Amino acid sequence: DGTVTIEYFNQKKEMTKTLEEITRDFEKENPKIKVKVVNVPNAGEVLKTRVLAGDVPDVVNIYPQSIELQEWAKAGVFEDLSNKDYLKRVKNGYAEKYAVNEKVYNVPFTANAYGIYYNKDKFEELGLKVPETWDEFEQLVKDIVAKGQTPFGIAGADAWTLNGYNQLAFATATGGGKEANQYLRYSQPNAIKLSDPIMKDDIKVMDILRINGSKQKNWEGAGYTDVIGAFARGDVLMTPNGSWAITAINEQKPNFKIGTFMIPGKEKGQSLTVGAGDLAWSISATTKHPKEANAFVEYMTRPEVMQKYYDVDGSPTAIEGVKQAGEDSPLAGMTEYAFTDRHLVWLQQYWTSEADFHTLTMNYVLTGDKQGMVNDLNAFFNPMKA
Ligand SMILES: OC[C@H]1O[C@H](OC[C@H]2O[C@H](OC[C@H]3O[C@H](OC[C@H]4O[C@H](O[C@]5(CO)O[C@H](CO)[C@@H](O)[C@@H]5O)[C@H](O)[C@@H](O)[C@@H]4O)[C@H](O)[C@@H](O)[C@H]3O)[C@H](O)[C@@H](O)[C@H]2O)[C@H](O)[C@@H](O)[C@H]1O
Repeated sequence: DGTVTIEYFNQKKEMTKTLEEITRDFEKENPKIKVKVVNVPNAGEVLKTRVLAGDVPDVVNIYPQSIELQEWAKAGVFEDLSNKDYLKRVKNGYAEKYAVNEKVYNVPFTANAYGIYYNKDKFEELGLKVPETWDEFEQLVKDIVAKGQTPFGIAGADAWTLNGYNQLAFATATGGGKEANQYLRYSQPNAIKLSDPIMKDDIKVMDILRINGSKQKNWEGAGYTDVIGAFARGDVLMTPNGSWAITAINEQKPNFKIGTFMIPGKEKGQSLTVGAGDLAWSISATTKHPKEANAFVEYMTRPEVMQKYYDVDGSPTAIEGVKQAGEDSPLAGMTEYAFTDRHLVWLQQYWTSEADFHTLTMNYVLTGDKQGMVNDLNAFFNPMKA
C-alpha cells in the first residue's frame, strides 16, 4: 500500500466539519499518511472501553484535567511529550498545568469556559442589564418573566449541561476552585449539611433556575440540541452552557447579536468561570506509527492551522501566533478571565467521577428537593473520602 493509517478519536462533536477539513489539509500535505476521524456518541465512555481493551487510538482527544488522563498517564498509556519542539508553541504554561509526575502527556490547544449565553438584542429591547450579583441575577429572571418572555433554556435530558453551573455555584459561594473542593471533596464524611451557609448559598444560586416560569415548556425531556435551537430561534433569552456551544448556535443562523456573562458572586466583582483543555490531544504509547501521530499533533500547533479551527470554535486558545477576537465577540463575557485565577479548573479533577454530580444537579431543578440534594452530595462524595 505504502500509505499508513492513524486514527484520531474526537470528542469535539460540534467541530466535526472543521476538524475533518483540517484533516484533509494534512492529508494533502502528507500523501503517505491517512487519518480516520472517529466521532461516536458518548465518546468518553467508549474511550474507557477502548483503553482497557488495549485498542488505544493513535491520537486521542482527552480532557487533561480528567482522572482518566491522570491514571492512564501513570500506567504508561500515553507518550511523553515533555521534550517535543512543537510544545513550545503552547503559551500560558498551559501544557505544564496538566503535568503528571512533572511530565506533559497532553497538548491542550484550547481552553473551554462556562457562563450564560444571552440575547443582546432583546436585552436592549426590554432594558435589561448583565447581572453582577446573585440578587441581580434573580431579579433579571423575574423581570423577563413579567415581560412575558422565557428567561432560560434548560436541557433536562442532558444533565451535563448544568455541570458548570453548580460547580460555579459552589465556587462563588466558597471563594474559588480550591475552596469549593475543600467543602465538597476534602471535607469529612457527612460534612455537607442543609444548615451550612455555603449550602444555603448553593441552593440560592440553583434556585435562580427554579424561579417561577424561568424555564421553557417541555424542558424536562429537552436535549442539548433542542436548547441550542430554542436559543437561536429566540424562544429563550438565556441558556447556561460551556463555550463549546457557540459554534453550534452560530450554525443555526440566529437573527440577533449573541453575548455572554459569567455567573456572578454574592457581591460585585466576585464572578468566576470554570473550564480546562477543550481541544486537547494525547498520543498512544503503543502506536504503530508514532512519527505520523506526532506529525498530526504538530500540524495542529501551527498558527495558520489553529486559526482555521479558532475562527469556527471561538474558545480561548493557548497556541502561539493566533489572532483572537475582541470584546465585541459572543464569548467576550464568558472568557473575560481566561487563563487566570478566576478561570478555575473543573472540580472533577480531584473526583473519581462526575456523572452523579450532573444527576443531583438536574434532579434539584426537577424536584426542588433541598434535603434530597444534600443527601445526594454526601452519597456521592463519601466513597471518595473513604
Ligand atoms: O461540563 C461538561 C464537560 O465539560 C468538559 O468537556 C468539554 C466538552 O463538553 C461537551 O461534551 C460533554 C460530554 O459529552 C459526552 O458525554 C455526554 C453524556 O453521555 C452519556 O449520557 C447518555 C447516556 O446514553 O449518552 C448520550 C450522549 O450522546 C445521551 O443521550 C445520554 O445522556 C453519559 O452517561 C453522560 O455522563 C455524559 O454526560 C462525552 O462522552 C464526554 O466525554 C463529554 O465530552 C462538549 O459537547 C464537548 O465539545 C466538549 O467541549 C470536561 O472536560 C468534562 O469532564 C465535563 O465536565
